[PDB]
Amino acid sequence: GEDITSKKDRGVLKIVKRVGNGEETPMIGDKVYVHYKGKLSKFDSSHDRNEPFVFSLGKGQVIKAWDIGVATMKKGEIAHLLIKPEYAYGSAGSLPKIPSNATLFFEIELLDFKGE
Ligand SMILES: COc1cc2cc(c1OC)OC[C@@H](CO)OC/C=C/[C@@H](C)[C@@H](C)OC(=O)[C@@H]1CCCCN1C(=O)[C@H]2C1CCCCC1
Repeated sequence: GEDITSKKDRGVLKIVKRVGNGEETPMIGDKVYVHYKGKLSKFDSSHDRNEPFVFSLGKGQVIKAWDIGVATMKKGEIAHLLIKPEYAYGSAGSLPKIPSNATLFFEIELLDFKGE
């Protein structure tokens, strides 16, 4: 897995499973639109809801890792992310869904990204 953290502490690791298109990667503030299958090393899936997940990148509206990783994706890319708790829900955790010092995995597909 590739370390994409700025401290280089291996807190978020990434493998590209399906390569995306174009050459623009999404800027801070972009409305970004994804599918995801995700879990702790309890599985949660957008395909469960029947509906894409959407947020504004870099506004800390998701855990610190997602803003980092989804920033390194490109349209159509599917990626695998592995996340130490300091870039996820910490030593506080986020009970009941997440315990203390929980490591997390997602499969993410970046569907599209537009402009904010
Ligand atoms: C801590 O509680 C949850 C965690 C997670 C999902 C979740 C949680 O309960 C609300 O509900 C499902 C989604 C779908 O609409 O709700 C919106 C998410 C809001 C954001 C702010 C937080 C909660 O999520 C995230 O930052 C990340 C990344 C985006 C996708 C969801 N993700 C999670 O951490 C998941 C968590 C749930 C169990 C398996 C591991 C991932």
